[PDB]
Amino acid sequence: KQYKDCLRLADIVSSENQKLYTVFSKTEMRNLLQKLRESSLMLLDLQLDPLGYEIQS
Amino acid sequence: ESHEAFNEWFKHINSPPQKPTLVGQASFTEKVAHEHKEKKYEMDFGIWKGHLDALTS
Amino acid sequence: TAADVYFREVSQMEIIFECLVDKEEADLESTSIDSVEWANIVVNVNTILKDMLHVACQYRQSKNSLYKNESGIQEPEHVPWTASSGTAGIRSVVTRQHGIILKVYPQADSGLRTILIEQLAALLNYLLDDYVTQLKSIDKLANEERYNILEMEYAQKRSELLSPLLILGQYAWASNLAEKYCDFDILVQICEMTDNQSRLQRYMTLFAEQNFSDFLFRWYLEKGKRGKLLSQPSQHGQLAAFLQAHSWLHELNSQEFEKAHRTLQTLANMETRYFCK
Amino acid sequence: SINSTFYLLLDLITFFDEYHAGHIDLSFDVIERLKLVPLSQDSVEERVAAFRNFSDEIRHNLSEILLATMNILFTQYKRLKGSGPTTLGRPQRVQEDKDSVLRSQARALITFAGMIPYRMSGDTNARLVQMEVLMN
Repeated sequence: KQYKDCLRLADIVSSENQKLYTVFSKTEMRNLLQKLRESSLMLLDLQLDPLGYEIQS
Repeated sequence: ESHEAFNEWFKHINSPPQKPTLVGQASFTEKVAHEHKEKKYEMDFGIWKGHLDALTS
Repeated sequence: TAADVYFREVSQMEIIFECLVDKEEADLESTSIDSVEWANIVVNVNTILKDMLHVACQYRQSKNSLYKNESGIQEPEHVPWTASSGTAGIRSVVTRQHGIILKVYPQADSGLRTILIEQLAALLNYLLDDYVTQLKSIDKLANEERYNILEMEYAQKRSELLSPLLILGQYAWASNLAEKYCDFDILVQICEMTDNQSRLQRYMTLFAEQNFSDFLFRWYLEKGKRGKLLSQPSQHGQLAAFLQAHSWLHELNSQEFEKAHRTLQTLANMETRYFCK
Repeated sequence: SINSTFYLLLDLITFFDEYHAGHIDLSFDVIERLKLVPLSQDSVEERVAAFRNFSDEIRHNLSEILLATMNILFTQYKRLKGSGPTTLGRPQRVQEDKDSVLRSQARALITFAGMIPYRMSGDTNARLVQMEVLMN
């Protein structure tokens, strides 16, 4: 249930320091984005924003 | 090392403590034995969860 | 004691055969489940005030005008017009009807079949009151509209008080009440949402003009109220609730990645409070 | 005991023959009939209890059986996703239901592999989880 840390994987994969985005296939990148969307939906069920910040009322 | 840690974590997450179930016509001795099983389960679940969070880290 | 003068004024013998059901009710001893015969006499009055309102309605189906309700005239009587009596909404006749509805206090303590017959009865009565307010509102001309739109809010806050009363009652009658004041969507739409019948909210949008432009705007107004995935309990239906919403989180979920990118960038630009974010 | 082990090893040879021949649906029907592994979450505890009664000859083969069964599920899932939308006439709901079932079966196999009192190779568990992550 560390759904906020699931979304930080996008920042790590997109990082120019390690260029991890170059080693992913188009199918794996689609599957990663689907898995990140699934974690983002679970944050909304917890009444957080899609990125795991408190929804400022 | 990352694959070993993941396999240890994956073994541990798939072995949760079993919640005691009360059979619907339990004797007075079986109800006291159930309360002792439920207190044991809460303790065993607390230990299992603490170990899971350490392995997750 | 007499009747010829209580016919020119029979309207008074309905506000008082209610005050004599209440002073009979004080001695009904219907404190809990003990009283039975005494919850049968409160229903015997409810049946007579009801079929008396049935008689005023069918005598307004037997018109003579060849423009006002053509059926029953020289045209086929196989289809009656609006079952309203064209009553003008009396402020003592209406008050005794909204009094005997709140004798829904008996259905709290009563045998199962009995609570349904008085419920079908109080439904049968309210579907004459909402019909006479509809007939009177139709007759209003365009000028003096401020009085016409205030009489609408008054009927709409009473179809809205006839609804919480039937939110505990059977929703097999909700389909009828919704068709009787033939809109009153906010009740039927929340009845279709408390249950597992979105076959009903599909059947509701099927038989309605521009149901699609309404159902989406009804979903957005009901943000967190109706159209949730998470309020309903297994497969596609849970997914559907997310789709209804029209941000980046429900956009990743809906597979709307291009849309999620636009909002994620917009949030990144307004961000000043936290560098890490 | 010995006789039941022998016929179960013969049926497992037939399972691996159909699997290696690429007859994915026939190999699935065989493993479902053998009731060696759970194909539903509800069957996991029953199959973990049954595992204690298997002979060592069957227990030694369980890692390969789980990998072959997970590869069957993963390939059926790929066939379901790779069937592009060009058959005008199959109801979209039946496809979503079948995807949900294959993911539930895959989860049951991993839950089972984690609950068994038998130390599988670390590579076996890694491949099982990797195939599930590719199905999610």
